[PDB]
Amino acid sequence: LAKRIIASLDVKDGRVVKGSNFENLRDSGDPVELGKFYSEIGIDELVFLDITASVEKRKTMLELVEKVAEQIDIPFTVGGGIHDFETASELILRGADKVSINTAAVENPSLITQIAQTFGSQAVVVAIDAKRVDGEFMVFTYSGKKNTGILLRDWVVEVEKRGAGEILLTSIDRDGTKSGYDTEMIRFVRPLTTLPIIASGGAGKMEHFLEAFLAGADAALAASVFHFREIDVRELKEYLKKHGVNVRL
Repeated sequence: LAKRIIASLDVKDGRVVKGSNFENLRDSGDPVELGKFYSEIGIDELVFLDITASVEKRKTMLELVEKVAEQIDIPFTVGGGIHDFETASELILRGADKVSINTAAVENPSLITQIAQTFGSQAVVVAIDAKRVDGEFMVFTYSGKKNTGILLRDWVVEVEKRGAGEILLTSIDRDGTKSGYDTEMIRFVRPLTTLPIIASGGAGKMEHFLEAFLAGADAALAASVFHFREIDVRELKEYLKKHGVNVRL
């Protein structure tokens, strides 16, 4: 089973939030240059998550996609506040391979199908943010602010039924902690769907990626371990290949 290593870049007003530690770059806070670097050193795909204001957001994301497409050959996903078909369509047409939708998909699950009918299921990444609440995995929207009362188990099944192509599964319980991927959550979701699962949140060291792939993740997404150079992408891939993980070398 082929596995993917994906870098996540949080972006705002066209800048990498909290930048990176790559002194070899002209602008270590330029997401286009940083993304290009990652593609040259072995990252398999990129994910850009935009948290721009709201007034310049739409134009800022379309500019990002245009500049990224000029410079990067590997697939990339854009997400963050994509609320309808026309917004998703413009971003894909401007150059993005995939869009990530979360809040708007929960509030209008037909949006999944709408984008998929024009761009294919493979262009639709449904980002699911989940957290343990009173012993159940619950789905959260609005960057973790709202417990929807929807069970992770039910939403995963519905997401596939609606025609999504991939699930970007973020554990709120682990995101940012460097303590490891939420392998219990990944293993909970794995038998419920045939879709590729991108594991997200908690990456701290190379062994965490092995654990995530054993749990059934098809891809492992991380941000700070890469930006702050705590894990080298090539060393990570050689480590994973050494222990039987089918990564692309």
